[PDB]
Amino acid sequence: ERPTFYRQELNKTIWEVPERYQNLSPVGSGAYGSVCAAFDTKTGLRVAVKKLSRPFQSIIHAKRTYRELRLLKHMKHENVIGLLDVFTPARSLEEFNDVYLVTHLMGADLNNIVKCQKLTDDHVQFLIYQILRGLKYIHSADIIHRDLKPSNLAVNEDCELKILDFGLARHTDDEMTGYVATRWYRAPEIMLNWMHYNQTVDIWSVGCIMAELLTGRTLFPGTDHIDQLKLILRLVGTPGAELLKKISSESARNYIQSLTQMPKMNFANVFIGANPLAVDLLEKMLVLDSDKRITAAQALAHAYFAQYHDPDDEPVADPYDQSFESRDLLIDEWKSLTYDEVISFVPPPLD
Ligand SMILES: O=C(Nc1ccc2[nH]ccc2c1)c1cc(F)cc(N2CCOCC2)c1
Repeated sequence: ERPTFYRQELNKTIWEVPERYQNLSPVGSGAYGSVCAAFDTKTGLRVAVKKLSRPFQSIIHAKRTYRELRLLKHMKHENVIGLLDVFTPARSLEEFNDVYLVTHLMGADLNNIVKCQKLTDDHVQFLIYQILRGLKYIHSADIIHRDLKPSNLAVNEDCELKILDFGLARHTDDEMTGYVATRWYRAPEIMLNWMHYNQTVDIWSVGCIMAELLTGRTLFPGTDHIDQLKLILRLVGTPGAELLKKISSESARNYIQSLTQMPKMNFANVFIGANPLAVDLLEKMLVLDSDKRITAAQALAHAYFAQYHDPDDEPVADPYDQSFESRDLLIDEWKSLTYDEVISFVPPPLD
């Protein structure tokens, strides 16, 4: 029942994988892992194999590893990354030190789509529809992406889309600093730590992405946190008393009140020539008060998507138990939980 593994050194890294995976070829690497393209001879699929780097070197790392495996095993939706396989060459918990994750080989992301091709309004409709379809699904499980951006959206030749999270980087203060795409899609409340955030942080991101699909340009390309906030407030207007109240931070609240008050702009005069239905949806997503933003489920029933909307084919997720997130365990306990999840993995059906 345990497959045969073979060894191979690729870019100073040892890969021990089941024989089914052939033609391994380095594709990427970072702080959390190294990635190879391969051909899965069992399924006929081109796949990406990610070897996690030092998955159990600290408590934080071990919990992270467990978290990713739990999320990936849970997500089963056409518009979200699916786990094809997970394995370890280890024959026992005692020798368990490496975890490999397998998924469909991406190809293009939305970033190279928007930069390299012309998108009609029909393409924008279809692409955003699919992001929202996936978000309805993850949000139904109380899973928040928090880092939706074009580089995290995979798109095939037929314009079919999946949501993933590549973040092999640790998301430090420095990488959020300056003129960086890493921050341009982030909701203002998380960018500035205004308050406890909710799942409509992801809807803000969708609005930023949709705007960029329509114009071909970044909506809020700030040169730093403050410059970006000024771009935002210029479009959407400065907050009123009602939203200010909700900003828990006192200093953050005092800074906002130092700003000259600005009204919401006319979106038809920003997104010149866009479908009026697209403009209306943008106005409902790019709302400063996260309590008042449209949700994924509400947006799927918006008239902009009339061509694609099918309420019998917009499924929700099975319940996802996240109690582990509030739990403090030792490295070896997180490691043993992870090992159990590796061993118990069951592959999805073929077709
Ligand atoms: O995409 C992810 N992992 C990933 C990336 C590239 C890979 N190559 C081979 C395996 C592999 C795994 C990923 C990880 C997560 F922790 C959460 C989410 N989700 C996505 C859906 O929204 C919630 C966050 C996606």
